[PDB]
Amino acid sequence: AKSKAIPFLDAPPALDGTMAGDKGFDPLLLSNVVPIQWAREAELKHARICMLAVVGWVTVDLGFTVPYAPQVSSLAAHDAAVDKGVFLGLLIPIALVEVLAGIPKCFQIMNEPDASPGGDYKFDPLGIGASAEMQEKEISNGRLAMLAFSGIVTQAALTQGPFPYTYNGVEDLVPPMQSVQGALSIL
Amino acid sequence: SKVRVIVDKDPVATSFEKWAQPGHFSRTLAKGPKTTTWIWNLHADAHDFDSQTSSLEDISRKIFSAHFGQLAIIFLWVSQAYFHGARFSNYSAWLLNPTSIKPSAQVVWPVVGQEILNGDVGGGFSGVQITSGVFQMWRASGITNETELYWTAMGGLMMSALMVFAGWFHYHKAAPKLEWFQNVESMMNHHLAGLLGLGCLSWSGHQIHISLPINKLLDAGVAPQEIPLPHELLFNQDLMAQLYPSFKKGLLPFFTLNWGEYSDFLTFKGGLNPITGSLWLSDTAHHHLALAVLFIFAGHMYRTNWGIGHSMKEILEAHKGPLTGEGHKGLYEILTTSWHAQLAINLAMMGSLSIIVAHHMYAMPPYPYIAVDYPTQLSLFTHHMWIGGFCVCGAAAHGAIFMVRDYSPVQSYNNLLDRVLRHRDAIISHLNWVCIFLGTHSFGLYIHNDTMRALGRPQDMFSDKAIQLQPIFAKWVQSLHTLAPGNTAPNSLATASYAFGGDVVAVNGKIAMMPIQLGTADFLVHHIHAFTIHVTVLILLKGVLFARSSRLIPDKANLGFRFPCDGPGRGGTCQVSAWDHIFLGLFWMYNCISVVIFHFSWKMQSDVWGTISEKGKITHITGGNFANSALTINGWLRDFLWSQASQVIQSYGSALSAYGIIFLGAHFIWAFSLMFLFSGRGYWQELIESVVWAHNKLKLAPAIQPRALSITQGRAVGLAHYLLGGIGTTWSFFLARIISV
Amino acid sequence: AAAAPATEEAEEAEESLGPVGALVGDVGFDPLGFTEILPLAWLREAEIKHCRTAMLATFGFAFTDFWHFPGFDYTTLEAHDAVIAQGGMSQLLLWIGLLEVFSAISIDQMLRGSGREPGDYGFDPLGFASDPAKKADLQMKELANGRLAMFAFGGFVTQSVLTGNTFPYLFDYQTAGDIVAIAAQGASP
Amino acid sequence: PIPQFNPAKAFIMMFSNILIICTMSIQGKSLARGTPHDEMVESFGITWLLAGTSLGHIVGAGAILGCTAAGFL
Amino acid sequence: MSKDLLKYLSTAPVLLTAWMSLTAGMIIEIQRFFPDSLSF
Ligand code: CLA
Ligand code: CLA
Ligand code: CLA
Ligand code: CLA
Ligand code: CLA
Ligand SMILES: CC(=O)O[C@H]1CC(C)(C)C(=C=C/C(C)=C/C=C/C(C)=C/C=C/C=C(C)/C=C/C=C(\C)C(=O)C[C@@]23O[C@]2(C)C[C@@H](O)CC3(C)C)[C@](C)(O)C1
Ligand SMILES: CC1=C(C/C=C(\C)CCC[C@H](C)CCC[C@H](C)CCCC(C)C)C(=O)c2ccccc2C1=O
Repeated sequence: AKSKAIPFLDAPPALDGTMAGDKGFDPLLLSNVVPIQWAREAELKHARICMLAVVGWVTVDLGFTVPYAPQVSSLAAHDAAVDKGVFLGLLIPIALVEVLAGIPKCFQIMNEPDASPGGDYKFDPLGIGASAEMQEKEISNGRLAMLAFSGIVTQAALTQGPFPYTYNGVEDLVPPMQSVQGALSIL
Repeated sequence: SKVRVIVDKDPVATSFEKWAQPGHFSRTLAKGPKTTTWIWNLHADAHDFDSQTSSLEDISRKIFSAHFGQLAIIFLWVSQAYFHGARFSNYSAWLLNPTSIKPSAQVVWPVVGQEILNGDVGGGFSGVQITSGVFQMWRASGITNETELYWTAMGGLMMSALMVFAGWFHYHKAAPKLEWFQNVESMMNHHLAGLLGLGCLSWSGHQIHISLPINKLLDAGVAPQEIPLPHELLFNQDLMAQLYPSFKKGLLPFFTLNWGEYSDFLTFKGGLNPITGSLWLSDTAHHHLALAVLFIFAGHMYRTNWGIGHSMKEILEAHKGPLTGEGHKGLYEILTTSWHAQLAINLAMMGSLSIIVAHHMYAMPPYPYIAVDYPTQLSLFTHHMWIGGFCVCGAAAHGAIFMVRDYSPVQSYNNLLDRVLRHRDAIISHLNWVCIFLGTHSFGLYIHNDTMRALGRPQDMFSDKAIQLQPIFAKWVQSLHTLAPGNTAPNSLATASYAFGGDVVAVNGKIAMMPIQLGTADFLVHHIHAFTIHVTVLILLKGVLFARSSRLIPDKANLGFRFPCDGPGRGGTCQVSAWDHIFLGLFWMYNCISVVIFHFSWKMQSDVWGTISEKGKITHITGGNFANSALTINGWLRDFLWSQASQVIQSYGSALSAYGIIFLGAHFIWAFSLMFLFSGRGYWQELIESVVWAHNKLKLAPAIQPRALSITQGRAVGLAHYLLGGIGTTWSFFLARIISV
Repeated sequence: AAAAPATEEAEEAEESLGPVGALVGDVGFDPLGFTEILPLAWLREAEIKHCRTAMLATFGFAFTDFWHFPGFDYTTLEAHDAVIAQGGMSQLLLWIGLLEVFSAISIDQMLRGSGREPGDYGFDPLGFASDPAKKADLQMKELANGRLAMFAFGGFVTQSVLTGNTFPYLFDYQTAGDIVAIAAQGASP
Repeated sequence: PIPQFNPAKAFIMMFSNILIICTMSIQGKSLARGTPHDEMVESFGITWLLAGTSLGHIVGAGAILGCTAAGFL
Repeated sequence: MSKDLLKYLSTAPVLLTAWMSLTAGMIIEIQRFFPDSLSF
């Protein structure tokens, strides 16, 4: 039984077919050591934080800014908000949600036999529905947003520049934008 | 997962029912008192959990909950010092001038004329002078404000309440099973990493971010009320970079292994800070970092749930040789099934550690302006000496208790314990010969010096102007330490301590630390120390080894750990128990520690402490008389005791009069001890009978019949009174002497 | 499984909360699990005492911001120290301490299990809840008012010190400006 | 964590990690002792890599700091 | 209080400590109000 992702490594025995997002990708066999619901808790918390972080970073960089906030880029927004003295106030909703939800949920994941799964906070106010197709969409967007925020921060620190976070803008993304004469000179 | 948490739920109901039934823990005392011996037996057997229950699990649970209660008491004791510094002290006025203001954090109530004890400690304050050194300890942490002391006291009260709750919780709600306590590898890993290494790491972090900038600004001359608050220094790379120009690079050189960029605040310069006469705090933070890394590294050694790690059973059983038979086999079961063995090891380690602390904190003053505070240095040295001596006696006591109770011959056949027990006469004989040789030599040189000086023959003495006894090995070691920076400590600026030779360190006239010269008197008193330590070892080791049996009494283990005798038979079997050996060895511990602290006090007052004037003129407290007067017993009697008791006997009518009162009272208690120590039970029982006749005549006979104290209790009372009187007399004498000069 | 109907990613596996509906307003809100280590009756008594104290405190804070007795010419934030120096707070402490010593004896008898429900002293002279059908409803109203008054008093003292104004406890730009402005805002108010 | 543009610093730490991992020993089992890779994956799992990289990082830190004090990096 | 906590408070050491504290307090307050009395 080989894994679906790695065709030459054996399949991890803790990932059968359930738990949406299962591509059979687990080298290091971390599912054997870390409990699987705890790992889903951590993955989905990271996913949601990274989604909100990507959208906030891009939104502040594009120019959207609420009144009385410092009109700076998202790279310097952290230091500007700390210097203004209001960025500590964001901790109180974070402290409320994280303590009073995550701490009992983490303890019940580790201790209680029957408990809700990792991302299952049962939030759902509108009632869209937690279908198996929607969970796959959530976790795919979350993994994409994690890699995206990593890349966005690492490139924005290197360039200190505008939204594309490359050294020459979107022209680095599209090589036909940049001097196709040299390409034509060899045809 | 072998290492797991297994816990019983609600084992013991919380009720005020056995509170009203004293003596409930034991079978004999629970039936009610008939004589006035049940009271003393109730007090003696309160903490002897091994005689109350035969289950090791319940004993371990009681031990754990009692540890929590003890930690609560210690947290309250930390909170008292912080609160008295916050509200009842002159700590701010001491911060503004820590060389002329005497620390004081204890004020008395005027009711009976005792308001004379509120002496003029300086700074517009009246109170009792403090020799604890808490002021310098707070200054080393950057606690320049009096609000932080108050909040530290409040946090200490909160932590004490937490420990009280935890102690109730782990005995009445969630008491761990026996398999939880026996995870000694897990306990060892968790202590070595999480307690020691993480405490060192967190304290180094606090030092680097708070105490280094605040103490640097304080030594720069900035007044404490214009110094940035520690929370303003914690998150300000600009201000720290102004102070230490390495925070500009941030945490990047730490992760790139370019640790040489952090040499601004992590140094190995050594020596003493000239401004404060103490160790450099950068050296202290670097020291704590090295310790944190070492301890966290050491905490990864023993096997837990995962396959890596060591088993301590396999390490011990592999260490065996030809001359020792089976080696360390069976010691793992001994130390995982008995608490008394763990006490016997841990008390010895803690006493030796306290003695090491005493020897290290005087030659290496670690707190600012603590070296020029002579009462603090003397009090800390003598304190840690007495604590170490008491703990090292208790180690032998619990080794004897283990040997009487928890020893098993089937478990410990032919291992190290068995081989030690099979030749104990050779050990005790050779240690006896060493004690006699050391005593005859070390004391007879003093007596010979007394005789030569009394006969008018100073040229025949054992002195530096006569037949010399130079400690050549100690001088060679001192010369090796003085030449260490550059040669064997190449990245070092100064020596480890100036006691090994070097330069005199002075802070505002007073001497912080200067080289200590060793002569023939130092040789003589070091041999006295070795002899006293050897005799204490002889008594305690003879008590431990002969705890089970001897040639005199073959069945001593069947009589118990403590028992008065085995009758007047065999010529007399008085004080044969191992308890009586601990009782006899406590006196010799007292003698040894008294001689050690007398040596320290006289040598430091004579050759180190003093003043410096223009052109480096050194004037010590006593005048350098230790070299020629510490060679005779008359010299000790006349020049130390008689000459330095003048401060304690003339303290009446001044702020030090409580020291004279305690001097007289401790003499009274010490003499009161000999009443119990010399007399015997039967005389007191007959006198009690004569008193009971008068009581019976006046219809006043108590139903709880009055009895004399038991023989073991009489010895214990006499020993406790002797120790209290001696330690009180020395305490009052030292404090009244060193405060007033 | 019986999930808590106030968190519901967590169960009522905090079974120290007891049966559902044993107390009024029981929505199973115990995330940190204080009921595991403490009795429920003592926590309920503390809660109801806090509710009533905070209700009286909120009303007194606002009233002292509006009116005061003659001779008590002190503001609300300085009434504490001024009346301590005057001596009235000693009288308050003495009489409240007498009533609270009686309450201490009451809690001691209740925890040993005499008859008492927590927070019930029988003090209903006007007979509002002498009908047993209206007892269970007025308890919830008392609770909700007490919780809201706890939060209200905390906000009252913190905004009164933070800004330095009377009963609105608002900044100058929130009363002497425009909060429902839709124009392009500046960079300060 | 990575060095500031130093390729020599990277080689010391990676070589130390590889050398430690190949020269480990748990319960008498070791790649150098002639004991196969697949069952050491089976018997230990990620504990093998974690312990090997921890000891390799300690050894590499010591070697890097020593060669920096002498002169190289 | 309780029927068995009061019995614990009725023990000899607790009662001795409480009564000695009361006596010491009474004598100390007498010395505070009527100090330095040699004669009657
Ligand atoms: C990972 C998530 C994340 C993080 C860490 C940040 C971080 C940041 N964002 Mg941001 N953002 C995000 C997601 C995120 N964003 C998303 C998803 C969006 C798009 C919707 C935005 C849109 C956005 C804008 C438009 C702006 C920021 C800004 C900022 C900066 C300052 C924020 C601040 O001071 O908060 C302060 C927090 C508060 C004022 C609210 C605290 C709540 C108070 C204390 C009350 C607490 C509740 C109380 C207990 C109950 C109610 C009480 C009352 C009603 C009675 C900071 C760097 C600002 C900035 O400076 O950029 C330059 C800015 O203008 N962000
Ligand atoms: C890293 C984990 C850790 C830590 C820190 C400790 C710490 C301690 N254990 Mg312990 N223990 C552990 C794991 C740990 N243990 C494990 C895994 C086992 C089972 C094998 C045991 C079994 C055990 C027994 C059987 C006993 C102890 C005892 C003790 C205390 C020794 C007394 C002392 O040095 O006072 C130092 C005092 C302090 C450091 C004060 C702080 C006290 C708190 C509780 C320490 C932890 C605080 C917290 C985790 C840190 C928060 C950081 C935050 C501020 C950011 C000490 C508090 C003994 C004791 O005293 O019992 C009460 C005792 O009898 N332990
Ligand atoms: C880690 C410290 C530690 C611990 C946990 C123990 C624990 C124990 N010891 Mg032990 N011991 C210790 C240190 C320790 N000891 C030291 C340091 C010594 C050397 C002095 C001894 C010497 C010793 C002997 C000789 C004996 C024990 C015994 C015992 C056991 C019962 C104790 C009991 O019920 O006493 C109950 C507690 C008391 C009666 C209180 C004693 C109060 C003292 C004597 C007075 C203190 C005066 C105070 C400091 C100043 C007063 C000032 C004045 C003005 C009022 C128990 C297992 C006995 C036993 O049978 O073991 C199985 C026993 O015979 N121990
Ligand atoms: C000042 C009082 C004093 C003196 C001199 C001694 C002397 C001694 N005690 Mg000791 N002891 C004392 C008080 C004293 N004790 C008290 C108060 C207690 C009660 C707690 C004890 C409890 C006690 C115990 C429990 C033990 C001792 C032991 C010893 C001996 C140690 C071996 C040694 O070096 O002997 C050498 C002699 C001396 C140190 C004293 C004389 C030195 C002279 C000046 C030099 C040599 C003189 C020479 C022999 C004779 C020449 C003159 C002659 C021809 C006229 C030694 C005989 C231990 C022992 O005997 O084991 C070996 C032992 O186990 N004692
Ligand atoms: C049981 C009755 C009683 C009595 C005799 C007192 C006595 C006193 N209170 Mg008082 N107090 C009480 C109950 C009582 N308190 C209760 C239950 C509370 C609420 C918990 C308070 C709250 C309180 C505060 C907040 C203050 C006092 C103050 C005072 C002092 C006023 C000094 C002065 O100049 O008088 C002023 C005299 C008058 C204004 C004249 C009119 C007063 C009339 C004659 C009182 C009526 C009789 C009275 C109710 C006695 C009971 C009779 C009985 C039949 C019920 C005085 C020591 C004040 C203080 O300490 O200042 C020094 C202060 O500020 N009290
Ligand atoms: C159900 C119900 O009842 O109520 C609902 C109501 C409500 C509020 C709707 C709910 C919700 C859901 C919410 C709030 C969902 C928000 C989800 C969010 C915010 C999802 C962002 C993803 C961002 C991504 C994928 C970024 C990719 C970025 C990628 C892939 C890049 O490559 C970027 C790139 O930069 C790199 C990395 C390098 C650059 O050189 C080049 C570019 C620029 C191309 C709740 C909580 O469910 C409750
Ligand atoms: C005096 C004495 C007694 C008699 C001692 C007894 C009966 C102790 C009495 C204890 C009392 C009752 C405790 C309280 C003491 C006083 C009532 C309070 C004094 C308080 C002062 C601080 C003022 C012995 O039983 C004994 C036994 C073995 C060796 C030596 C001796 C010994 O020397």
